[PDB]
Amino acid sequence: MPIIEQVRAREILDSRGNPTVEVEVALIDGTFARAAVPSGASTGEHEAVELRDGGDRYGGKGVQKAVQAVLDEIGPAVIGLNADDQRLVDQALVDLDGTPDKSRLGGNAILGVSLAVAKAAADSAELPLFRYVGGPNAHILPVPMMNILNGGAHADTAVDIQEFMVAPIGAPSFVEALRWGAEVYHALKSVLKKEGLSTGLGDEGGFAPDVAGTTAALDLISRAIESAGLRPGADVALALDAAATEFFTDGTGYVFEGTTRTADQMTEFYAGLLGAYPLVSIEDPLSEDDWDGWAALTASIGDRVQIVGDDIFVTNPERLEEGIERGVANALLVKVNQIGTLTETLDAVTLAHHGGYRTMISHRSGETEDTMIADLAVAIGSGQIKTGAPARSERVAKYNQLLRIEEALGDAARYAGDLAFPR
Amino acid sequence: MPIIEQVRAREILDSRGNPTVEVEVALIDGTFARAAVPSGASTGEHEAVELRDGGDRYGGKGVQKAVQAVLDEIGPAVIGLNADDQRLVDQALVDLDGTPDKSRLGGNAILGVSLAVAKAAADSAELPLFRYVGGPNAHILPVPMMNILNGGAHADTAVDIQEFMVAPIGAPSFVEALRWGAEVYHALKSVLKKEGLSTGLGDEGGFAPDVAGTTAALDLISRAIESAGLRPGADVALALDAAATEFFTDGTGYVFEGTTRTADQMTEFYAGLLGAYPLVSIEDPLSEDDWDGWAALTASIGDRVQIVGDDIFVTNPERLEEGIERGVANALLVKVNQIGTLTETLDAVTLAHHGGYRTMISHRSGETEDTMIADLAVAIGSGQIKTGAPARSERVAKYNQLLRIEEALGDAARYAGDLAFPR
Amino acid sequence: MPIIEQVRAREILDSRGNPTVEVEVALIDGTFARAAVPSGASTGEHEAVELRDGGDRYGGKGVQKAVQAVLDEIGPAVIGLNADDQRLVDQALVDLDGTPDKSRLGGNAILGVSLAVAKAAADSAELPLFRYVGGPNAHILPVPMMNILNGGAHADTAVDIQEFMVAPIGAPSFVEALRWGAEVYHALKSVLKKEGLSTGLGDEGGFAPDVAGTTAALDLISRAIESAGLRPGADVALALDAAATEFFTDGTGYVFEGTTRTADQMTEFYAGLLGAYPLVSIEDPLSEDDWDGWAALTASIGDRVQIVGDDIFVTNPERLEEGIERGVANALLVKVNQIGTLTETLDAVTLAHHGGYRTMISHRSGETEDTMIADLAVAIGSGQIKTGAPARSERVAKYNQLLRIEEALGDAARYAGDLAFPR
Amino acid sequence: MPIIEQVRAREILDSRGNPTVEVEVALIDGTFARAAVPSGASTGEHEAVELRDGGDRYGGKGVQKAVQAVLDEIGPAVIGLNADDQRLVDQALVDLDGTPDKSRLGGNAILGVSLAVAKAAADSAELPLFRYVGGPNAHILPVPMMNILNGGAHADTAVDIQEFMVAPIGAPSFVEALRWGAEVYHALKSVLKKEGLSTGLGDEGGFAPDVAGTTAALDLISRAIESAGLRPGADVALALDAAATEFFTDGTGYVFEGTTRTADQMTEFYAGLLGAYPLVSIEDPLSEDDWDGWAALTASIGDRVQIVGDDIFVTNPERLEEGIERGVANALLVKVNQIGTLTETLDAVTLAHHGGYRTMISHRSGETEDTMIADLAVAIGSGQIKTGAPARSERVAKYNQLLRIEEALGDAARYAGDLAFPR
Ligand SMILES: [Mg+2]
Ligand SMILES: [Mg+2]
Ligand SMILES: [Mg+2]
Ligand SMILES: [Mg+2]
Ligand SMILES: [Mg+2]
Ligand SMILES: [Mg+2]
Ligand SMILES: [Mg+2]
Ligand SMILES: [Mg+2]
Repeated sequence: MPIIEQVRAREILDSRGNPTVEVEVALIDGTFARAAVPSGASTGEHEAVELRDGGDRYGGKGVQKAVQAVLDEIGPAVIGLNADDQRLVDQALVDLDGTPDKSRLGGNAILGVSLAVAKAAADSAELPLFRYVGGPNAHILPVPMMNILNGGAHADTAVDIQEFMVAPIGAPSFVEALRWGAEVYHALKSVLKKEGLSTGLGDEGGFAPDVAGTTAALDLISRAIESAGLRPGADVALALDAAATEFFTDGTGYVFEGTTRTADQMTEFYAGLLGAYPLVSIEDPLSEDDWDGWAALTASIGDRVQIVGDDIFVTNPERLEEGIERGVANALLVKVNQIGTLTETLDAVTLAHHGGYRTMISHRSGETEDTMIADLAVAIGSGQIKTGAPARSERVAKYNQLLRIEEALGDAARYAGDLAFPR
Repeated sequence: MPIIEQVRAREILDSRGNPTVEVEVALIDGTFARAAVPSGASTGEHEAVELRDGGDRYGGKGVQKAVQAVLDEIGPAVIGLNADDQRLVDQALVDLDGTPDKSRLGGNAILGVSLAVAKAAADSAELPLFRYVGGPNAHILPVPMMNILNGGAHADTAVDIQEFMVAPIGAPSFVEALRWGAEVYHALKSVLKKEGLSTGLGDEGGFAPDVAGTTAALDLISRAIESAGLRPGADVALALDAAATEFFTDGTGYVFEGTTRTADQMTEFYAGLLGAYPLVSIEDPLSEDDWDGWAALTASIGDRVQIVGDDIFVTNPERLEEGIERGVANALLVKVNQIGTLTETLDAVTLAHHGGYRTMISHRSGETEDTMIADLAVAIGSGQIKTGAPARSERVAKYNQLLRIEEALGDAARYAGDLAFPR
Repeated sequence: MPIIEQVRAREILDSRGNPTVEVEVALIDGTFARAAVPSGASTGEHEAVELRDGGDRYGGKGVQKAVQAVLDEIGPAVIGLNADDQRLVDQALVDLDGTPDKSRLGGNAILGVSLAVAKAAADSAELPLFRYVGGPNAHILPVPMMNILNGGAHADTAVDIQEFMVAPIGAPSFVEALRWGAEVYHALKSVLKKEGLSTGLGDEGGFAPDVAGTTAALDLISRAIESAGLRPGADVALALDAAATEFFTDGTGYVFEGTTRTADQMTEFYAGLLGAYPLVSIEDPLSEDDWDGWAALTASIGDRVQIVGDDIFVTNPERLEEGIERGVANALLVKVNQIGTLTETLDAVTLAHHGGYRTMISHRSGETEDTMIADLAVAIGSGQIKTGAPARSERVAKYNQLLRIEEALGDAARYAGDLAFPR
Repeated sequence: MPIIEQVRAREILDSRGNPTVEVEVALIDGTFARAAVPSGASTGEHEAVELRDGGDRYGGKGVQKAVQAVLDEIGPAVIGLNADDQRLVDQALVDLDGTPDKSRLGGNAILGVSLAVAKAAADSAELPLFRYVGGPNAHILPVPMMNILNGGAHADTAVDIQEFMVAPIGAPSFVEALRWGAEVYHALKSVLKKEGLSTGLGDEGGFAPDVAGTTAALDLISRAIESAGLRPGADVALALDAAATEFFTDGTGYVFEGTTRTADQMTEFYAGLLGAYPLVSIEDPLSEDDWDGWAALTASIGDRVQIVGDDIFVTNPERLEEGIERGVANALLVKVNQIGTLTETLDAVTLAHHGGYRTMISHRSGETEDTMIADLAVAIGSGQIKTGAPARSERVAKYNQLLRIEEALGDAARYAGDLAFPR
C-alpha cells in the first residue's frame, strides 16, 4: 500500500558546496524514495524561508536544524497518511508548520518530504514520475532554454543582464535540440577563447567574459550560432533574464550601464533589443514592485515577446491573481522551492494556465543530482524548461533525464518546438 | 504488467432501448475492465461516425457490425500494446481506421476500446480512474447542472429552448448541492402537478409540460426554486441549452415562436432573458454555421454570461482553434463520443483550457450504467458537469459516483461552486 | 538468479557537454542497473581507446558507434553469463574484442557493460556496491584530495603545475573532513577577491587565477587554510599534480617558468617545494618516458613524500611491474577507464598493493552523475580519493555517496586520516 | 534479511578425540549455518586462550562452560545485529569479553559465532563463502604445502625439524598439483616400507619414522619425489617447519643433535640446507623471542627464501607492526583461532600484505570436518595453504573443498604455481 512508514533526513552538499537537506521516505513494502532540496541565491520578501543553522559551522549555512525537524516532528506527523493523497499530506505539513512562509519548520524540510512522498507514490503506482504527476496525456518534451552567457550579478562585468539564453525552437526532435544547444555552446566557447576572453564557467555553466555591453553580448551569441551551422531565429532563438531588481534602487530608477532611466526608457531599450535580435522571451524586465511600469511594458511590447515573471511572482497564487488582474507578465516561472510544496506548485501552475500565461519550470543556482524538475516539466506539459547550459552535470542530469523520458515515450512523444513562441 | 491480452465485445441496450457496444479488456495480470459506449440523438456531421447495421433488425440500429469489427480487427491490433501508453494505443486505432471521422470502423467501437483500456490502466496503477486521468491534483468536484425542464426538440410544445437547467452554485459542499438539486426537482414536480400539467419524464429525466413560452418556463423554475427554500441567484442559478440549429433554416433565419428574426434580435431576446433572470450560462445560442452572428453575440453579451459551444465545436481541436482565433464561445462542451478516443478528448480540453475557455463534461441522450464521465469531470478539473436531472438512474449513477469520489477524497475535496461562474 | 537477460545502451552528455555511453543491463529477476562511462580531457599512448564517431555531428565526438556495438555484438555476447563471475564476463569481452587496446569495440562500451553488470551483481545479492566489491572488511573511508586551484594546461597562465590539492588529514571523521574541505574552498573563493582575481570555475571545480608562479599559488592556498580556521600540515596538508608531460619536449628538457631544466633541476625544485610547504603527495613529477629521471627522483625524495604515477602507468599491470622493478612511483593512480574493465582494475590495484605502493581512486575530466568510484575507493580500501573540489555536483555526488556509505557503516567506519601519509 | 535470530552451541569431538565447540547461528529467513572451532596441539603467550573446563571429565579438556557462555551471554548479545556487518558483530563480541586476549569468554566460544555468522552472511547473499570474504576478484587457487614427514616434537626421533613439506609449484592446474602431492605421499610410504621403517601417521597424516638427522629426511623426500615420476625443484619444491622455539632453552641455546649453538650457527645450518636442497620456505627458523637473530637471518637469507614466523607473530597486528618495522621474516601464518575473530584475521592479513609479506592460511593440530580455511585461503588470495598431508580426512576435506571451488570457478580459476615463490 502507499502508506508512509519511515521518514529520514541527512545533510549533504549541493552543487555549490553549501549544505542542504536530503529526505528518504520508505513505504511499508520496501518502496524507498529519496529527494534533495535545491537552494536559491536570493531569499526575496515572499518566498518560503530556508531554516539555516547560523553560526560558524559551514559558514553559518548548516541545515542540521531542518534535519532534526524532519527526524523528530515531520516524520511522525506524516507517518501513516496515504501517499497518493498529495493534497492531504501537503495540507498536513502546511498546518503543522502554521505560518504563511513555513519559516518555523523551513521550506526546505517540508519540500523535501513533499517531493520524496510524490516520488514514492509514483514508484508505488509503478508509473514513471512524469506519467503520475501528469496523467495519461503527458507527452510533450520542453524546449530547453540554455543559459550560455552569464552577466550581471554573477561576475564583474559591464553588462547587467543576468542570463543570456538560446532556445532551439526549430529542431525536429528533442535530441536534435539538445545537440544544437551543445554545438552552440562549444562554438561560443571557441569564439570567446579566440578574442582572449575568459572561459571560466560561472554557477550556471554559462561563460562570464568581460564584454562591452548587452548588444555586444547578443552579437557574440549570434556569431556563435552562425558558426555552429544554424540560422538565428529560424533554428535558434535568443532569450534574456534581466533581473532588474538586482540593479534597481527604489525611488531613483534603474541604473543601467551608468545611465539612470525610468521604466519608459528601459522599455525603449527592450524594444530596440527585440527589433535588432530574434528575442522570444525576457524574464523579469523590471523590478517586482514597479507594477505600473510592468503594466506599461506589457501593453507596449507584451504581444511581440513573452514576459516571464520570476520575482514579481514567487510561484505564489495570491500574487499571481493580482498580476493576472492588472494585465502584466504573460508568463510564469515555476520554481518548486519558492512555494514549499508540490501541491501549491501544481495549483499555481494551473492558475497561470487558465489565465493565458505560459509557464516555465526552472532551476535554482544550487542544484543537486536530483532530476525531478525534468519529470515535472514533462508532466505539467509546460513546453519550456530552463535548467542551465549543457555543462556542470547538475544541469546536464536534467537533459539526460529528458532524453530517457523521450526514449520511454517513444512514438508518443512530441517536441514543443516553435509551438511555445507564437510571437 | 499493463499489456493488453484480450478484447471482447457484445451488444447491449442503452437507456433508450437502442443497441450499443460493450467492450471488455482483460490484462495479463487479471485486470478486467468493461466500458459501454453512449450514443446521442443529434449528429452534428463533423463528429465521428457511429457504425450501425441498418435493415429491419432493431429498427436498423443494430451494432453487430461494430461488435464484429472489435472481435476481428481491433482485438489483435491492440493486443500487446502498453496500457499506460494511451497515446500509443489511440494513435494505433486512429491509423488502423484511416479516415478523418473513423467511419470505417465506427467511432463507437474505437471509443469503447479506448475507454476500456483507460479503465484497465487506472485499475492496474491501483489508482482510481479520476486520480489516474487527472494526476495527483485531481480534487475539484463539479457544479452539477441539472436539466429539470425539457422543451424544444423533445416534446410538442410552444417552447423552443431545449433544456432548462439549474445550478446550485451556493452550496457549501457537493452533497448539499445534490440535495438542493433534488429538492428543486421535487418542488417543480409539485408545482407542475398543481397546474394540471404533464409530469412525464423525457429522455433526460426533465419534465415536458405545455407551458406558454421561455419566460413562463423560467418563471415556473423560479417558483420551484422559491418553494424549495432557497434564493434564486445566491443559492441556485439558471442555465439554458438553446440548440438553435433545431429551428434555424439556413439563409432565412431563426424561426422563434413563429417570428423570423436575425442574429441581432436573438441577441436582444437573450439579453432580456439575462436581465430578468439569474442566468449564468447559455449553450449553443445560435446555429453552428452563423459564425458572424456568434462573434457578434460573444462581443455583445459574452462577458455577462458563459457561452457554451455544443455544436459549433464538436470536441474537435481543428474547429476549436478556429473558434478560438475569431473570439467566439468562451466555453467548450466535452462529449467523449463526438471525437472517438480519450486522447483527442484530453487534447481538445487542454487546447480549450489554455485559451480562456471553461469546459463542461456532458452526457448523451442515450447513456448506460457507465459512470466514466464523472471520473473524467473530476480528473480534468472542469468544475462543471451536465448529466441530467436527479432521476432515471442512468443520470443518477453519475451523481452517485461523484458522491463516492468526494467520500474517497475526504478533506482534500473542494466544491467548485461560485468559482465556476464569475460573471 | 544473476544471469544477464538484456543489455541496451544509449547516448547521453557528460559533465563537459560531450556525448558518452550509458548501459542498462537487466537481469532475469528484475534487477535493473545503469552505468555511464566517463572520459578524460587528454589520453596517452597505452590506455584503451574510445570509439568516437568522427565527422560533423557533435564536433566529431559522437558515440553512436559504441552504442550500436553494444546493441548488436556485446549484447548477445554476454546474455546468459553469470553476473557474479566477474572474471568470466570481462574475459569474454576482452576476447570478443581481440586487441590489446580494445580498439575494435572501444574501451567505453566494454567498461560500461563491465560496470553495469558489477552494479547488478551487487544489487542482486542485495549487498551495497562497496561491500560486494570489497567483501566484509570494507570499512575505510578515504581522505578526499580536493582540487581547489587549477593551473598549467587549463588556464594558460604563468603557472605550470596542473592541480593544487588540499587533504584534510587531521579530521576526526569523514564528515568533518568534507566540512574542512568545503570551508577551505569558500575561504579561497574570498581570498581571490581580496587579491583582485577571478572566480571562474574550471573543469574540476577548481579556480583559475592569474597568479605569478607556483610558490605564489601554494602561499595563496596556505593563506586560505589559515583563514578557514585550521593549521596547515597538522589539520590540512597539500598536494600537487605536476603533469610533467604537458611541458616536456622529448630530446630536450622540461620547460618550466620559461627556463629549460633537466630532471635534476626539477627534482631540486620539488625539494624546495617540499621544504617550505606541507606537501604529502606529488603526482607525475616527471614525464612518462624519462624512466631514469624517475628512478633518480624516487631515490632522492621518495622517502619524504608520496610519488603518484598517473601517466607513467596507465593502470596497466604490464607497465606497473616494470615500474615496480626500477624503483619508481611508490604510489599508483587508479582510473577505471584507462584499462577498460573492472577486473583489470582490481588486478592492477592488487599488484600495486603487494608491492608497497599506495593507490588512489581517481576521476576523469568528463564525469557523469555516476558515483561508482566512491564505492570502489571504499571497497578496495585505498584510503585516498581524488574527485575534485566540492562544487560542480558531478564532483560532489561522489562525496555525497561517501557520506551515505559512512552513515550505512555506522560505528564500523574508520576515517583513514594521517594513516595514509606517514612521511 | 541478514539479522541473527537464534544462536545455539554444543560440544563435539575434534580430529584428536578432544572436545570442542560447535555453534549454529540461524537467521530469520531460515539460513542455518554451523561452524566448529579448531584447537592446536600447543598454545603460546600471546594468542587468545581457550576456555577449558578443567577437572576429571574428558581429561580436564571439557568445553561444557564455553558452550554455556554462548547459550546464556553471547546469544542475546548478538541476536538482532546485522550479519553482513562483520565489523559490528565482532567488535560487539570483543567488547562483551573485555580482555586483551578474550579470556573471560574464551577464544573458542567467540570464534565459533564469528565464523557461523560469516557462513550466513555468505549463505544469505547466495554467494559461496569464498566469493563473499574475497569479493569478485577471488580466483586464485593456492599451492598446497603437504606435510608428508613429521619429526621433532611429534615423535621420539633424532629429527629436530617439526614438519617437512612438499609443494607442487610446477603443476599446470590445482587438480594436477593435488595428484602430484598424493603420488609423492604414496611413493614415500613405499620407500619407508621398503627401507624397514614405520608408517604410523602423526597428527597431520605425515609419517613418523625413526631416522637420524635432518639431511637424511630431506634425502628420503627427494628419493620419494624421484620415484613418483617428477623432478625436484622444477616440479616439486621442499619446505620446512623448524619450530625452533620447541627446543630453545632461553639463555642457553639451541641444543640439538648434540651441539649447543647460537643464532649465528643456525643461519649457517639453514644456508647449507638451502644450498643442498630446493627449499622455498622455512617456518619459525629461530625462536619466539630471539628478535636480533631473526633480523640477522632475514638480512642474510631473507631474499633467497621465504621466512614464515607463525609464533613470533600470533596473527596479532600489534606484534606484526613491530616485526614489520624491524623487518624480521618475509611471511606469516594466518591461523584463525590464534586471534579469536574473523575481522581481526582479515585486518592482520591486510596489514601484512601491504608490508611485502606473503601469507599462508594454516591449520591446527586438532581440526574438524569444517572446511572454512579453504574458502578463506582462496578468498584472501594468499596463494599458499598448509593443511596437512593427503590423508586423515580432516585434512583431505580441505583439498576436496578446494577442488569444488576450482570446479565452481570454471575458466576463471588460476593456479598460483611458481608465482608464490619467486626466490
Ligand atoms: Mg533569483
Ligand atoms: Mg531570474
Ligand atoms: Mg446534440
Ligand atoms: Mg446541446
Ligand atoms: Mg590525462
Ligand atoms: Mg594527472
Ligand atoms: Mg604450537
Ligand atoms: Mg608451526
